[PDB]
Amino acid sequence: SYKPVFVTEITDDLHFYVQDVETGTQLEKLMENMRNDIASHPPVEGSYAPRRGEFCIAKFVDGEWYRARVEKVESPAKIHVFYIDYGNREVLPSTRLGTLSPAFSTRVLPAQATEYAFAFIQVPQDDDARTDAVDSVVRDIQNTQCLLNVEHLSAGCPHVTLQFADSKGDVGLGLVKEGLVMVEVRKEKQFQKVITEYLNAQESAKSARLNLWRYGD
Amino acid sequence: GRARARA
Repeated sequence: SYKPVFVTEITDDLHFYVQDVETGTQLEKLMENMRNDIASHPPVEGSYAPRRGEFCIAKFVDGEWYRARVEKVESPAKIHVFYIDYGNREVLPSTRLGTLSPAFSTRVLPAQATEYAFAFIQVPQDDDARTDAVDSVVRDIQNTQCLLNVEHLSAGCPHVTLQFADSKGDVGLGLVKEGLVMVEVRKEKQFQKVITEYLNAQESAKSARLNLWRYGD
Repeated sequence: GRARARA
């Protein structure tokens, strides 16, 4: 069952964050109400005190306040935050931090960004190859609605397949077809048909001498 | 505004 998601951020190690489209209006409503509350209780007159693991509000580069979590306090001028509804990280001064009121907590609405990786593909170990794959994904899916299916859990993030909204083409499989990534095989019998399809695309990418396979194998 | 889901 492929669910609609909005892809927000692509990491340098080929992970990505998504928002669930089904809860997008709930997030927007929370953000409108939180920002109305911030306007009546300006952080400048509030004296929040940032600490690691503590939630906060953080003012992003669009001049709007968002929900965040403090990850590291380097100095008063350098507080490292993670925007819990988007997945991006930022270093900011204390002038751009405030209290997250309980009315807008993750108990009221869960963190809206979830981190995933692509199922059935290996992240390239070579830096330039990895950059090529990340750049392809950023161009094709960053800040777009896609369809997502969770395939398997791992010792890290869950691994998923993504489809383009329009064509319904499998995004990860596209990378394999382009020779941008290698296939990661698994043993589960329910993945055998899809892994078979990915390996077939990989062999065709090798024959076409694309990207990873430009000079042969 | 900021790119985000349009539910």
